[PDB]
Amino acid sequence: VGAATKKLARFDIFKEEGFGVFLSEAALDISIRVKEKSRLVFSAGTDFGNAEGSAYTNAVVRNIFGGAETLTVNASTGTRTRSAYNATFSTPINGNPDLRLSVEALRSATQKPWASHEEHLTGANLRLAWLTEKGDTHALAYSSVWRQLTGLAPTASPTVRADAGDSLKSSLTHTFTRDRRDNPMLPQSGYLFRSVSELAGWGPLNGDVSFAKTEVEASGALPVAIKSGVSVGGGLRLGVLYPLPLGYSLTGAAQPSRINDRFQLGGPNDVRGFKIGGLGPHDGVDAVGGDVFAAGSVNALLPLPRTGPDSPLRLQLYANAGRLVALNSKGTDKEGKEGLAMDSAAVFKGVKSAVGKLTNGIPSLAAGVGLVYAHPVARFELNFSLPLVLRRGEEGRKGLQVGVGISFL
Amino acid sequence: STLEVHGATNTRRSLLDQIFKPVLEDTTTLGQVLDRVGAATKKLARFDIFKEEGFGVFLSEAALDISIRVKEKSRLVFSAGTDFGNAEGSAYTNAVVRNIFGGAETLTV
Amino acid sequence: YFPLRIYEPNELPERSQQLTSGDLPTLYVFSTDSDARLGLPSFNPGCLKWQTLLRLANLDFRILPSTNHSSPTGSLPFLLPPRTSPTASPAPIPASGLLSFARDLDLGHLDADLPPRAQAYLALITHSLRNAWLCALYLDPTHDALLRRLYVDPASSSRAVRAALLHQLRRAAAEQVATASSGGGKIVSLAPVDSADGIDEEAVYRSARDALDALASLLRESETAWFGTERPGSFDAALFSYTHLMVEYMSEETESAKGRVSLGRMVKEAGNGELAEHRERMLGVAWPEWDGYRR
Amino acid sequence: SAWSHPQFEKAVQLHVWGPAFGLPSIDAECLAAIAYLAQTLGSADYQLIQSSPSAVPTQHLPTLYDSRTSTWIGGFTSITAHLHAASATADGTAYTAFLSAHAAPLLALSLYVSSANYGAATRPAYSAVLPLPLPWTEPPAVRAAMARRAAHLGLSSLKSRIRLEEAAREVLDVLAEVDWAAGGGGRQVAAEVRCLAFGYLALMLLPDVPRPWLREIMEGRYPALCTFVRDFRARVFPQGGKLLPWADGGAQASASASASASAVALRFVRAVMAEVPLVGEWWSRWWTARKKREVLASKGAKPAPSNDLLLLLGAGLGLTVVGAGVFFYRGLPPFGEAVQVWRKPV
Amino acid sequence: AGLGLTVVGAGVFFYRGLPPFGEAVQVWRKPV
Repeated sequence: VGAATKKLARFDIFKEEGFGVFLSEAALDISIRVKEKSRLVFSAGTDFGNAEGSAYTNAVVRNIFGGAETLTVNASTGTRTRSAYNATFSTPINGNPDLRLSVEALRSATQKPWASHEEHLTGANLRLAWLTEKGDTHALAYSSVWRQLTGLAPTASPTVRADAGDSLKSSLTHTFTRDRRDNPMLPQSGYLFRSVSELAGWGPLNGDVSFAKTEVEASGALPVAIKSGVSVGGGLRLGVLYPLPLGYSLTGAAQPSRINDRFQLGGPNDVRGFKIGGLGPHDGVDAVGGDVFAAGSVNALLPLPRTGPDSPLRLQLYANAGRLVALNSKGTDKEGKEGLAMDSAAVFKGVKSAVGKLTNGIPSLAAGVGLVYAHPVARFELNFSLPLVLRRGEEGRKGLQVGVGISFL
Repeated sequence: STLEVHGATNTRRSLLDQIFKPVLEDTTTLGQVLDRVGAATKKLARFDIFKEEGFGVFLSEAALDISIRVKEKSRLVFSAGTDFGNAEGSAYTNAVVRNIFGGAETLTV
Repeated sequence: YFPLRIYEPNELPERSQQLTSGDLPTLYVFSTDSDARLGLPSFNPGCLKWQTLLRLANLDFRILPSTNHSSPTGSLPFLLPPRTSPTASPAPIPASGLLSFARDLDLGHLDADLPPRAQAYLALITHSLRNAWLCALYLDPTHDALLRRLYVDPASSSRAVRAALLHQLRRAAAEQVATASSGGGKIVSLAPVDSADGIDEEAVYRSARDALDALASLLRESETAWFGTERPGSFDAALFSYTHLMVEYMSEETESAKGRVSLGRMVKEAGNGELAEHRERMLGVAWPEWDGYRR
Repeated sequence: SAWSHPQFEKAVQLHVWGPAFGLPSIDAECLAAIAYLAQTLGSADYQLIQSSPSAVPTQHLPTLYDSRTSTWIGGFTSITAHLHAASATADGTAYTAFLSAHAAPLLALSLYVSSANYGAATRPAYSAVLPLPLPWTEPPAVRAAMARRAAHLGLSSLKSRIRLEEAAREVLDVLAEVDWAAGGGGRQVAAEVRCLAFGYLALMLLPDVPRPWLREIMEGRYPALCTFVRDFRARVFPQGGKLLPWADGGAQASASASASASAVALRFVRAVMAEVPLVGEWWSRWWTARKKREVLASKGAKPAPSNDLLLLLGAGLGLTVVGAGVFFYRGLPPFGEAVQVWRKPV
Repeated sequence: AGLGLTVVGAGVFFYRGLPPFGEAVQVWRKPV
């Protein structure tokens, strides 16, 4: 009945605190109790008079028929155009609370100050998230978006002036996470392999981008010796952005990636000791990303001496690293054809050479010291870092490196 | 000379006029400064449609030339946060439209 | 004093060194890749004017197609100087200073305050002919193939986005034709008349006909194949910007059943055909070698 | 699809705004039309019905309405096209275009963008010529329109005046050499252009305009302009315009037959329905399509029947939103009981 | 239907209510 009750709680429609299992030794006679989570929850607080529209709508219907669930978030600032949608619809496929499907349609308008522009996304994606009994978690999503770039207000750069159109990016991407760490918000003893692949427009997938994005993230952690929360850390990351032809082939012609698709490696969440978008093939001041990259870390996370195994507020002694290169061809005969159509051989040679450049020279090697606070929902770093080695034009940072979030190193 | 009321949007000109047409009517006694404009401004604030903090009175010694500023209080303010699942209905609606035509105002709780 | 080693700035990506390497300044006009390599005239007048003016100023440059979002301002036809350092950019030169950037011998007559009469006549070209072009292109449904294969299909190649872009362009054009009182500023609620149902085309068409006739009559008083001067100046370029595109794209002779002879016929038939010769003679100073015109 | 040219099947009554400035009307296009008719026709035939945008099927004010064929014509240029060496006509066309554009964006800077003026001298004039409930809705639409036309100058209410006087010079220096009303001097232009220029200038000059910058310029640097305006007004509009054949009674009694409480309520409710958050734009588009079809039918042709997809889609979106909002509020009845019991299979 | 319409129309009407009546700057002069 432990398996029964855990499988029951996995439905995410029963309130977490208070279940009860009452065994009446009458003449089994098991009696379970539950609480219901809730039903329709609403909020709509709007303001006006001036530019403020603050339409502020929220809605959650926890259970429509079975496990179904519709989230509907909204906003209207009156300054920004709108966020007219964010509408999810989750429902287990008739078999278990483990295999959960969800369908989401969105229309948001992000912002990217590090490569100065905005980006209007108005797609709608379909997701199918498994969960294996061993703890692993697979997922698989199909997303189709619009990706408009309309904010080149300052002197941005000749790079983004050349990549400021539209796209579709219909893609099919599959994550994977094996979580074996004791405290997910402050790893001390576990390990964490997480692999997120993605195939964009290719073969049956139609669009205007055609790549294959791979993003592997390992981990590690270990307390050594004299409950002594030593907690030696670890980390690593990798990645490649491989362009491909536009249909049902491997050999063809590929157009190099757009700024909408490259990686950006820096900031308090990925490699501390840098701007939010440092460590790139920078152009002027705007941070253009790259395709290949890497990472690293070596932590200590020692607790406050003479204080004891208190709440997890510990000193963080950590080195760091990072590298992020771009797909320069510069190795074949001139295309002859007008511009952006690389044959397969040139793309392969370019990515081989790029990975070759990844292993030439010491990467960046920051440092720091910070007071980690492991809240159950978030983690607060507050580091104070010192970037050792830079490439010219990577926007080093040296003050107080405040950071908040979930993903860290 | 003149009199400017900056920021006083969403309020009829006749409403402010009913107060400020006299303020200029009695303005000899020029050899010194006589500001009954205190009465004007207090009567203005008594409307309860101008935000209380920040009025300003800027006298530009140009060749009176009084310049008043105001802030607007607000317009339609809303809230509707409901809950269900059990006996709780908590329909919780609130609304305030601070200025419909002149000084009008509808509260709806 | 803490960063100990500095290593060779990071080798910009492939797009950003293939498109924007350059050696000579690159003007950004609406065009198609098959054309931009040849420097052939654009298909939007607001950019063909600037391209023609610059080519008259004997500036050496190339044109790359762009998409109206990548400009320091809203409208497109801006310019960028070449890179001086593989990671450093000069300032982007907006549309207004294109002539100031061009400075040879004498670049005064390309930009000089015209006699008052000429500023009165520029109103024809800038508002009457422009509303006529905007209407005939973005609203007349027999020009849907042109509008698509010129402004939409080069964008996205994803029909669900093509449709939205087409609708956006049509709304933004109808809002502009309904402002200038050539057709009419019908007054509706606190929002512009963004549809083809406030833009009655008889007024716009008749205004276009009269504008062309007035210009053709003015050109006959100069006796020097230009508008009063010796070498084509700003006015001739502004005129060409429209009298060409109204010939290459809207000279479809069909028309006899619907009446309302299409623009290119009026353009070539203005006065006694003086605007046609004027265009065919501006092609002969700007593009001394190009052919293929007259459709 | 209501974004294309419309498909087809195979004793005038000049509606204008009210006088409202010491002139026969306002909205210089209207005054131009009324002066042209007063010069051309004779006080026997036309009727000068006072009106409003929502009172006509064209939605465009200086609107003629013939009696013999019952056709609506809008705009000043279309009207003067109706009711009818070469450098004369050439310059006529040139200055007609130059007044319609680049001279109207000035009469907006004054009187519609300068909030010290629109509210002290204009909104009274609009409220003085409209039925009771409307002025809450129509004058703001007119102001938004003239403000949009006033852009493409880059100027708004912000020494921020010398540039304004420069902007005004940049137009009057061209309007000055016209030699408008003279038997000698510069160049003759036309009747229908001279009247248009009078309309525009006389609204540039004659208002009271608490914060004036057009009066000062036009009276300081331009003698011929003010001379022309004053002489024209004193010649064709003696006594401010009481000799013009308005409707049955004159100024106010003109917009009496077309201003029943029902019709005025309809005007108001239409102008406010066009503002609802979601169905507003679609309703406005369907309405404008219907009115354009009506005008086209009146002119003598037969349009395409209709495409009700616009209002159908607007109503469908509104209904979908409200029905989804109401449905989940007290949604479907509950599916599960308080106690559910299983037994041991035997 | 009348009650439903009244409620929804009042709710929609005051949301983006009537156009504003007062300008940013309003100016009086000295009577002469």
